[PDB]
Amino acid sequence: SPTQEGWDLTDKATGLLELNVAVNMGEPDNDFFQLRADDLRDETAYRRRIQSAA
Amino acid sequence: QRAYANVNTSLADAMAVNILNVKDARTNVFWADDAIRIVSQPIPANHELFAGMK
Repeated sequence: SPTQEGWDLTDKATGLLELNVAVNMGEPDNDFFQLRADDLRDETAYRRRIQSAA
Repeated sequence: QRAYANVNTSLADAMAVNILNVKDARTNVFWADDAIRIVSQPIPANHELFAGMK
């Protein structure tokens, strides 16, 4: 708020002002990979990749 | 090593190589059975990586 001095104060009334801040989002973050079905005979690398992605 | 010898003598400095495909003839094949092996493998497309496909 403003503060004002004196007795008269005539024609010197102020208004109200409240400011704002905006919160937004970003883009999604991804781990994205492709595997052929022959690569899933042993799936250990696939699981370890999931853990690395986390 | 000599226990595995299958030939009387090695290849000399220059002995003629005899070609045995001199005419285009349809082949007759003979073997001792199980000389040919068929190696088969599965395709793990039933893995969770493949979800839209049955």
